[PDB]
Amino acid sequence: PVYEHLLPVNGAWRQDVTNWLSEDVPSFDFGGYVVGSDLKEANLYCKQDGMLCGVPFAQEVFNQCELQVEWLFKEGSFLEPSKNDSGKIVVAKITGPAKNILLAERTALNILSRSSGIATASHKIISLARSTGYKGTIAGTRKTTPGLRRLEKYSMLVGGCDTHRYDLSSMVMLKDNHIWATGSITNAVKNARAVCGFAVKIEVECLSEDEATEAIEAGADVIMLDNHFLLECSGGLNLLCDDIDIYSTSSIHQGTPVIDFSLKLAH
Amino acid sequence: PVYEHLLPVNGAWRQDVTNWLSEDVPSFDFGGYVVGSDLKEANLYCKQDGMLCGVPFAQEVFNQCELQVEWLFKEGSFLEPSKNDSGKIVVAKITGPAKNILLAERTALNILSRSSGIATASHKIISLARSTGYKGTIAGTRKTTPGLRRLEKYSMLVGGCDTHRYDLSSMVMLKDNHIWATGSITNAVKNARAVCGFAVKIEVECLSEDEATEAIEAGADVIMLDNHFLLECSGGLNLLCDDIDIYSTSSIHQGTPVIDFSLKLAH
Amino acid sequence: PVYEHLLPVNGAWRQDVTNWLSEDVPSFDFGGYVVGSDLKEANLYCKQDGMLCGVPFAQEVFNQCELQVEWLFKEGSFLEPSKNDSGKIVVAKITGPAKNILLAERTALNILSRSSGIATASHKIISLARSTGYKGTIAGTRKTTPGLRRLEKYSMLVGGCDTHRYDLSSMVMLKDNHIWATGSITNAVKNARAVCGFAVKIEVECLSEDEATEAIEAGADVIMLDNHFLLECSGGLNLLCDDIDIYSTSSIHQGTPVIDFSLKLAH
Amino acid sequence: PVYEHLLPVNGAWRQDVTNWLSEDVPSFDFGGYVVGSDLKEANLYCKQDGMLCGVPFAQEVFNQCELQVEWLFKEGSFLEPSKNDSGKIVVAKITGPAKNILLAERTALNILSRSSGIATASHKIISLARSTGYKGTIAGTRKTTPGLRRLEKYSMLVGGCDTHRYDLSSMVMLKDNHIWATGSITNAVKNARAVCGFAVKIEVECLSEDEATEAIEAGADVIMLDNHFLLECSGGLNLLCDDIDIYSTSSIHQGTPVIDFSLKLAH
Amino acid sequence: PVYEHLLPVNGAWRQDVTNWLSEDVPSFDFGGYVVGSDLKEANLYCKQDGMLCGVPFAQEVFNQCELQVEWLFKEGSFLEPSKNDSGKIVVAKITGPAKNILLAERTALNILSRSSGIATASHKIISLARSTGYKGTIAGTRKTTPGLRRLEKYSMLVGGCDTHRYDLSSMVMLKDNHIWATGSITNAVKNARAVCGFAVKIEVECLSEDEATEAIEAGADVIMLDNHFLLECSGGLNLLCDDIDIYSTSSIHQGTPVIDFSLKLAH
Amino acid sequence: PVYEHLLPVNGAWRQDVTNWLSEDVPSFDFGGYVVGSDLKEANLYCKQDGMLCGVPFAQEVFNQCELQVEWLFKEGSFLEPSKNDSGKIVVAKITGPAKNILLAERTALNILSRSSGIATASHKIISLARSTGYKGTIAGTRKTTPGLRRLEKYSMLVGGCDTHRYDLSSMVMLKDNHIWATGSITNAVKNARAVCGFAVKIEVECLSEDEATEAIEAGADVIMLDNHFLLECSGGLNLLCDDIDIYSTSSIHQGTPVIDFSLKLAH
Repeated sequence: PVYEHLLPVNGAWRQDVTNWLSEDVPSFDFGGYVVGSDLKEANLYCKQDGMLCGVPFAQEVFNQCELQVEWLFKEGSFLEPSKNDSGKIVVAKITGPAKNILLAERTALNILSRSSGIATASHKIISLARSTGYKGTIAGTRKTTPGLRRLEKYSMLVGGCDTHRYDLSSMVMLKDNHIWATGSITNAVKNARAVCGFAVKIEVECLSEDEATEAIEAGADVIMLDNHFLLECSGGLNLLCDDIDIYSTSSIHQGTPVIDFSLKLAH
Repeated sequence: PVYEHLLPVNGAWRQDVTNWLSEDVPSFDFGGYVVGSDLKEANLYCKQDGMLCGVPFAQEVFNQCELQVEWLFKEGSFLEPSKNDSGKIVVAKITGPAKNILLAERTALNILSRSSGIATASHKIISLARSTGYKGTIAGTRKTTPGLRRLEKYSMLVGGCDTHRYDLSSMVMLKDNHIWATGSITNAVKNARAVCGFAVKIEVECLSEDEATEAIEAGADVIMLDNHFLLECSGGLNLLCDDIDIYSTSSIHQGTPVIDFSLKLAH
Repeated sequence: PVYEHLLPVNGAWRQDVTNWLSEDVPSFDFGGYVVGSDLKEANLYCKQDGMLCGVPFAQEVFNQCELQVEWLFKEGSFLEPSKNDSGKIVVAKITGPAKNILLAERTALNILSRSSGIATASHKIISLARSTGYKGTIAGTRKTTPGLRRLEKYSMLVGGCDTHRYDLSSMVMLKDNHIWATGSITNAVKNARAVCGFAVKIEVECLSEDEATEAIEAGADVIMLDNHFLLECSGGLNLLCDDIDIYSTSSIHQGTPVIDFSLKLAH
Repeated sequence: PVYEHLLPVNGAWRQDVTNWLSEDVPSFDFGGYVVGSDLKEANLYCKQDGMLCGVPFAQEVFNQCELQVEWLFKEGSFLEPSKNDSGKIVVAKITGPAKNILLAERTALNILSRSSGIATASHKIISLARSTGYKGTIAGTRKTTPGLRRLEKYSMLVGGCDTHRYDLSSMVMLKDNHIWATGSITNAVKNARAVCGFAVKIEVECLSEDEATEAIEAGADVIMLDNHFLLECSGGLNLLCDDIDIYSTSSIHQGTPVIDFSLKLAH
Repeated sequence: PVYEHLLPVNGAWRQDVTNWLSEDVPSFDFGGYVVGSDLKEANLYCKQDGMLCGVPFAQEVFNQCELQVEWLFKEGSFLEPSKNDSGKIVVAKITGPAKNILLAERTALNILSRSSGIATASHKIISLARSTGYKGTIAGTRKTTPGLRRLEKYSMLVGGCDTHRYDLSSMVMLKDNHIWATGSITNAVKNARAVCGFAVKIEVECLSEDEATEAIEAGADVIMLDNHFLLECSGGLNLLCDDIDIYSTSSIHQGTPVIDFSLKLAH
Repeated sequence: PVYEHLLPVNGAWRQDVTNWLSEDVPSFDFGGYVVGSDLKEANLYCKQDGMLCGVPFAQEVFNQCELQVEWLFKEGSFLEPSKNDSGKIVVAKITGPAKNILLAERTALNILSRSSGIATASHKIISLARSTGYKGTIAGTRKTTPGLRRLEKYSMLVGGCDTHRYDLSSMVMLKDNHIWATGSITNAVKNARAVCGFAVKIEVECLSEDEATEAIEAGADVIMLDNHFLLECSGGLNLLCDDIDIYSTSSIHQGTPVIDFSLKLAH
């Protein structure tokens, strides 16, 4: 299977790319006027060790900027520029009008650097968890960057981690506020079940042990301890793995370091 | 003066907040249905040492979610939760229907954590540069997160750094590609000047010394060395300060750590 | 709990109402010019027996048209105008400028008539299923009207039915095409599980009996026969109920009759 | 002439199709990831007797999903699957990547089923009216589904009915509220004429006989009785035809039954 | 009656104002930051003789910029600053935060200057036509400024002229291309009538005399000579009036001079 | 260099063209239905002496309407139809389906007529200024038509004039309100400099001579008298040129006469 197939042939995500382009040119592209439209060649370079992520998003930028691109690696490939003399690896060869290439360049690179960063941090944390013999899952959170949720979640997947719930519409998550708002975990779960129906799971944050058998009895699908039915642990921290099914961390995606990429025209 | 005044009373930025809200609820807010609309009180907590940033953006989220908020600190204030017994500081008191508060909570916090992160990294790097007796400026770059440029640039300012050029429409930046595309730095500068006019500056990346007096002679406003007229150094690295006017770094805003915030209802 | 709380205080749905208004006035509201802005009173009338649905959507139309409204019944209330002398029941009292009322009138009524229609058909089919002693659920489908999915699903809920999966992003549904595309139901389920993760259910359409224990063994959450784990029957038809957990029908929402409403100014 | 030519080569309607696609995939298309991009063949099937309608709209869905389609019948053709052994007729042959076909499938079918339903109900009511020797017109109304007005009106036309006024901007419609708001039918008509000008007709709902010669004298183009100049009757009901020019009914388009279509990949 | 009532309480036109605001501030309002939010008073001044037009549009700008305004004249009032000592007339008094006032100022004035210009040119040409004893109408055209059609048409009305058809959806206009495309004026009219129905007029451009009785016989509502049924003359020119019903000119709205307005804060 | 290269390959401007198309067809294109899709040939004619401007914008209309076009002149070429027998010059040859051509025709021409008008007025005023031996620049203003700023500024450039600042985000402009708001020109400039940074110029409107050396001392880049550092004169008027660097006038773009264009199908 191919991760990029998760993105619909057309939909809001492609309009996002258009809006990212507009964010960079609200009036006129002066540099484009001076550089002209002569066809040029260019190489996209990965300048740091990490996993390549964000290909279809970057590809869409190149498409809208009407360029021709040849990716040298599959998305998800782990790149190691430091095995290099030069300190970099060309992951793509681009051709098109000079102005178009230079227009696409910053936006496309901002996508790759951040997407790869998330994937790399994601893969690092799961391979690490995997090394201890842990068989459960490491999941992300909803603490994503405003407007970039689709991209960051996608990166989590590429990095080999679980995405966790996409949004507030996705898998219901009940807490203290929800439980005493209805009267009991049983009431919270029932009301939640009354509207989400059978198609979506309900997760309840439980602090006690009798706060959790009731939820399980109410029909909850996932139980969270917070520092048939699955068990989740919310905190992360590191170095702790027991037999919980899910360990969640915003560490695989938030406040994450980027992987440096670059682009240079040939001649 | 007040930084938030940089944001127009109304414009695209407020629609961005609406879209961030939609990103979290594409269908239905199940948790909101279960929690109900009873008025509740809540405190926004800063859980890490850093500079508070993103207030008006978070405030707009609260406004659209129809809540009442009292900020306890001015934007830009340096918060130090570790001076605490508890390990946190309440920077805001919120009141409104339970569902509305819980709807606003993740998006608002995603704004604050990232905005403060950028401001904190920005302030740290400039105060550091300032400590050596450096009188120039530390500037950001265009390597911002797709769709979040307005917020990140704003954060740079709050953190005390220069924003540098906002976009490709803003101050022209000529490089090798532009110079030989026209024939000479003089030609590149002239063509650029022919379209940007007097109202906008032109910056030319110069590698040589005769690559820079010509630019200065062509009328360039800023000259970059890249690793009447100002001088800029592109690389960063640290620990190097001479007499350049501008030192640019994506370090104050890209791949930056976030400042952890939280929100909890009272009762 | 209150169904309208499923709708976020703000989000795309309110912009939909604005767009519905624009759909009716692409240039000028000539009738509004002639009627003027004198404050008027008006009654919204239900002219057919059925369940009231679409209140918050209609309310939003009234809000944007700057009117004051008093609903006489709770959403979901079963109205019976034929118990009437007059043949109608006033479900709301509206006040505001004459032009504004007449602007809101068609769009608001188009919402109510269709929403109530779906709710009424939904409630009729589930109360009917309930009468035979059936304890399972009657669910809707994705055969909703383009652009009106949020409203129709909401109506399904009000009518007392299960919504089923909201969209292609919601609970995964594997079929023949997906199973041999991967090689086996086990492969289909695994790949699907590899990307949706733990937070979302996977449903597999099974035709055979060995086509279903494998799916159950693969970890599928729901199994469909199509004419721990739940069982669903896709066809509907009527008059057949056994012990399946879910019976799905587009009958509760597609090609559904509307409930006639009206609006008349007093004086 | 060809009905589809009524749709502009480009405009808002194509963006509507994009938004319908987004309505189905707010995050990720899990089924698409599992099915892959192998080219597949597929047949669109009409499973009920009725008139084919909505071709260009469905075609646009297929275009955006990057598929190749061959329609086997002209829009408007009356299909009769029950003349079948199989009970269905293939109205189109589709080819493209498996994921793309399955992405397009529900949205495209939701268009066809509803559009054909309206066309079929429209054609049935007009052919029926035509059979009595009636030479006037059967028109629709503004009681269309929010957001789907363009599609439903188009379907009315295909079905052979008059669309009636498209919106509040289109042909002015004065009633009691408008007449006493200005003082007299003559005043209502004059004010309306003062703003709509010569290019658009004015229709006045008249209850009396002296309520109608005045309107005709004021210059009204159409007169409605409501249960040089044309005459319209608003009610419908059936089985009544006299010599009015227009008989309007929401029956040809609202609360209308759908025509069932399907789509299945070959192999 | 009041012209501003032609604008729906809410719809696309208000979003246009928001977009005009964004067009002026794509990033940050530096001047707003420096001026601050102290409440200020200000007068809108009309600096040239002409008819005041565009009030509700300008008012919407002021509303979105959260200001308080008192208009001193009714829209349509003919202002004569040259009767002045000072050379200007205050048509409005504005109060609000300094930054907000200065934000609204250019956009609002760009609306007023152009709207009044169109109204003034419109009123001048019709009062002129009226002075010769002409009883027909002077109409505008579709040669409006891209994106500003609603505003310019509205201005035409205020100026006392007929708007003519709003768009291609409004009143059908057949020409040579349409007539021989179908075979005959009769065929062109019939096909056009087959889709626009009874609710909309059909106008046919006729060059001959037998090119016009046929159209009249086909049922055409308006006949154009181009340099029951109305007669129109397309050219304008001036100084020619006979007994045609409509004389059209882009002169009342295109390439029209603006009426100069200004805004100054007090203190 | 080529002016059209100032426009990004993709961005908001192309969506503007789509919206201009929608502005003309909110429902159905009746004329298109009657004319059909037969391929036709057509010539775009310039009917008045002036400079051709707006090519890429018009070209985009033609692209979206799926037509094939051959421009006979380069943008900026000065056309002189009055050197003609016929009184017109064909500047483009268009081919495509009849309906598509007729759909594109009004919008495309509305672009050309206005864009060329601005360019022609711009070129006339600068060539005039140039004839007196003036070596400075003639600049535009922000008094542009709402929504059409990109097009009008572009036209200014083509006409050979300076655009001046694009928007409120572009080059800061301080006035009296800003100077006493901060305390002194020095304070106004400093605060402005504190937020715009080094990349953008600051212009201060000075009335006195000591109101201008301070600004120059504060670091202001441009000084305006209003009726290292440049000098600007705001008024225009004509027939006055001294040694100022910039003379600004809304005359080159606002209330400007249009250049008449036309389009006719062959056969």
